[PDB]
Amino acid sequence: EVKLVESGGGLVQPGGSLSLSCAASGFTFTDYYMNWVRQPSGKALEWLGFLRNKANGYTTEYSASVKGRFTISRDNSQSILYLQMNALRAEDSATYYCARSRYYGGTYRYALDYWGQGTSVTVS
Amino acid sequence: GLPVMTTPGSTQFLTSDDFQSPSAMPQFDVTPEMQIPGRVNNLMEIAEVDSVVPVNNTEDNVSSLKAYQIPVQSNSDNGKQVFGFPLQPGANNVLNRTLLGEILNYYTHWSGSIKLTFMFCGSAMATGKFLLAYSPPGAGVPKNRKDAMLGTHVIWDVGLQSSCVLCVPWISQTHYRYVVEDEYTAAGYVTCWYQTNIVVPADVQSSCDILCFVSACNDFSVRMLKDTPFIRQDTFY
Amino acid sequence: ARVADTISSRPTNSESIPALTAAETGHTSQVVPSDTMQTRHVKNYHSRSESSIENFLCRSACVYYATYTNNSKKGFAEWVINTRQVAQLRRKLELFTYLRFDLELTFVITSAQQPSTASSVDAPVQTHQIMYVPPGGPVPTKVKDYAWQTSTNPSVFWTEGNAPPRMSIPFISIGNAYSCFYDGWTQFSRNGVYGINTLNNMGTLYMRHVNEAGQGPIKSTVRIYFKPKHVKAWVPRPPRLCQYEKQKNVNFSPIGVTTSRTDIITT
Amino acid sequence: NVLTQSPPIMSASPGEKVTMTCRASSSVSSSYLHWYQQKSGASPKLWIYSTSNLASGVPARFSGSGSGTSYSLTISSVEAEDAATYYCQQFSGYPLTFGAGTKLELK
Amino acid sequence: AQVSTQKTGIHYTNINYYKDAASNSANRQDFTQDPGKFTEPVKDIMVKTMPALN
Amino acid sequence: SDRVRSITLGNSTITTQECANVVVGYGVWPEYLKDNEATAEDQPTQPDVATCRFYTLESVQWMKNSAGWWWKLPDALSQMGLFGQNMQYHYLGRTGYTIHVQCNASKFHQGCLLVVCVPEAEMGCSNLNNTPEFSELSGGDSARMFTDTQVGESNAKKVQTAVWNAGMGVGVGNLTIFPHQWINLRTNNSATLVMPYINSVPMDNMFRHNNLTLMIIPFVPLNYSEGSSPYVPITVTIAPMCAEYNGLRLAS
Repeated sequence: EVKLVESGGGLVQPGGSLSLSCAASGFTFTDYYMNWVRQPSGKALEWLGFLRNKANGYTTEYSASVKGRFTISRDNSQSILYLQMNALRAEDSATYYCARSRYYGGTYRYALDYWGQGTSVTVS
Repeated sequence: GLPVMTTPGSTQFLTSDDFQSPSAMPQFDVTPEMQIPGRVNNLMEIAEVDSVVPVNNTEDNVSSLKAYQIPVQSNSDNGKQVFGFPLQPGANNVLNRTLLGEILNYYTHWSGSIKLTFMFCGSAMATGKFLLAYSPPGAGVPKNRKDAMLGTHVIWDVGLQSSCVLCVPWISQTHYRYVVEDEYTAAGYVTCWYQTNIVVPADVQSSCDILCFVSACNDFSVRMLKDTPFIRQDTFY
Repeated sequence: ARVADTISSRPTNSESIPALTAAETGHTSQVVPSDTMQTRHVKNYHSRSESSIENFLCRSACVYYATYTNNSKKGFAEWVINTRQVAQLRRKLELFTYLRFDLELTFVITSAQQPSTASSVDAPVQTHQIMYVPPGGPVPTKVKDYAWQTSTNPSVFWTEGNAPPRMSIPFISIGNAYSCFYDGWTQFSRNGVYGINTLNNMGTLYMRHVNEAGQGPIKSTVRIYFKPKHVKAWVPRPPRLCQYEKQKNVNFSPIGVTTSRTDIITT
Repeated sequence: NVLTQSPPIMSASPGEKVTMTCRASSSVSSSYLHWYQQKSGASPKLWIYSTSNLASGVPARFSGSGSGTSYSLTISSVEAEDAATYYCQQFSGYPLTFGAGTKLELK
Repeated sequence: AQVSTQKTGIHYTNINYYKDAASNSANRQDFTQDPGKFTEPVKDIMVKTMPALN
Repeated sequence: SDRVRSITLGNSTITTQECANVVVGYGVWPEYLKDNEATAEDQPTQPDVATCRFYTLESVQWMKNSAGWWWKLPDALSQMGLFGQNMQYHYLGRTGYTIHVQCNASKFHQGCLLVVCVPEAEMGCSNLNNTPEFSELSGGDSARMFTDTQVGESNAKKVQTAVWNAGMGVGVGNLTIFPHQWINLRTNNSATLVMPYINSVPMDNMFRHNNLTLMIIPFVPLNYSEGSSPYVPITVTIAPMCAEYNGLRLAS
């Protein structure tokens, strides 16, 4: 079974830094694409970026608005995912999810099947 | 003072002529030639090599490497169909973008026979037999093994020799056929059926895959060069 | 150059297998249809004349067209010579890696009257000048300056109403072949420029009016046509699938292999 | 690229035939369209992937279709458990975008 | 003044006038075929009626 | 039998018990430079035993859903023995290669590779206006990997590595026109190619120009039942043939 929990959220001043962590359990961590999707208060979803598996070389693919300020990485030892936040603004206050993805045919469709419980990050 | 008379056709610019013309650089000394390997003397040296055919489009595999693999499982009944596509090597979307079809889309007529090479890229212990039919038109597409065995076929067994060559002969009323789509000069259908099943030992993955190549035989010829429809342009670069 | 005729066959039952081969060796089979079935002895009279190289490439095609205005400042056109600004000639030349050909350059010059304001506008016949500058020489920068005196540069003059002008240019290159692709940089430190544009230096092409500013502006337009002769080709290449995007390189956006059908069995 | 969902707020009595649309600006492929479901104050969930395939755990009443730039999701009968918000996702180029959202109201 | 064969299903005459070789017309009559350097690029020659992997 | 070869070169020897035939170039064996095509004004240096031997590159792991690899040949050997020392001290140089890709598995695995050797492979950048840098095109004796998803346009200087377009814009199925062999794990275990010198200039620099590119693309992906050994590697072994250099200068 698939289980993703996350922690690290809280109130952080504008201009500051923050580190979120998404923990994975119940599946092999080196074979699945891992996404980062945020959502503001009662608004539409927004995708931030993902990180490929070991078969493609662990490269990252950010969005257009978050490149240069955010950074996705994973640890080599155990199943744990990171998200490094830098230079926060006022509109970065949202709810942050951590989704998984998989191959459906032999190909890779771009859906996100298993989702995290949702951690909250607010600024002031 | 020789009397001449200019015929019609004077002072026109035909884009496919052959005339002499005065040189702009008199007594130029060109760079001497060198034996670079792999000289193409004719465009029909290109269309006799193999090219993997994307037989497995299905709208989800076209943006992947999944389009070239034909899936083969171990069934529970017999006589199932593996694939099937009509044989129009300039208009059908299966043979449209291979190296054979990308030369036929520069020409207009074609004539000759077409080989079809298959390769069982499965396990080392899996065994089975396949039927590779070909039905000339006039009827529909064959629906069963009993209807497809009537045409031109070849029964292929997998062993040490992995590959097999079905050679589609040239059966037509005209000396040529159109590259573009036409009801009047249709060429037929190519199908493939399970002869027996695919048996495997224990601890072997069941689903094996099959590649499929295409080429032309040594009596292929084209005619009436035209422009290609696979390119598009709106402004300069 | 005829093609091979099909010999007759008979029913066989023997140990010789022409169909069963191995295509792992990178060797396509030479199987003739008189080996897997019963055929009749037919004579082929077809020919491969139109599928030769010289009958495939020696056809005229436009590469560029520029406009220039008579009664104006900066009215004169220019063009660096390269075959990568169209989409139907560039795709044909990228079937081979190395080429070697002559040319027959042909210009088609039109004209169109601009909205003048004076009355009783009567113009005489116009005269055009196409100047070719080899790579390195001095370039003119104004319509009237004295660099247009073509002391050594070959240039043709043409009045309207006659046959279109035409000149022929031999194989002007340093190496032994026009390299259509160049995988490598231009400097030994491997910085900056990457790709084909380090070999492209074939000269420019300047166009201008000859007449003065009489009574009404005229905006002309010249189209240029290539025609390769005596062509040789080496190292064939798969044809381009995705659309072109730039002139100086091969940048592209990823697209599917073919268009799609609905299932694997639907004809 | 941007998706437009319409109408945003929809009411539904039990037993009626209900459909919602998801219109794209530019043409997308049929294999890269998905449909999500998010209830009140919980994490989202995959419902339809590649515009016609039912996911795991979804009942057989849901059925989506469409091609090109117009797509639709049709439920046969409305129940009390499927009153939530539905988003559609596309991908033609980066980034992946989501729709505005269609809120389904029980009646 | 060369005399050639004029491709058909009879002769003609072609004379060069200019002093270069890049002023001649297109050749269009060189028919040479050698597909063996693309179809059979192997070292050990394999006969058609034999098995390939002996 | 037609299943055993034994290639000897210099002081190294490659033997195989289960292999296909040997595909030799465009029908021509690599030879030295004649005096009809020579353009240099001075004597060339032919070491001919210290360079013509089998160098072995770095192994790569064939995972269950891999994409492909490429090597950018003539500077993969830039740090390899005495071939990498004559490349620095000389200005010109011509070679011909002998590529030998080997990969073995049991009789219960399945899969199929395609081993081509393309000349003059221009790659396309991720951003449209830019061009890829040196570090992303070729690694020092290490493979650069393809990707089954496409690379975003937001990256500045990165190689577009979607597999179904092979990085060059062409269809990936049409790559068989170049000299190539298939490593089918049912019947084969290795693939051999002998490539002559393909260039428009009779001698070229070795550090600015990579005139060859060896691509390995898995068509039918590696699949096995549970229980078998999951770690299958791929090793490449290159050997230059008939190498000569020219134009001695300082080290760089």
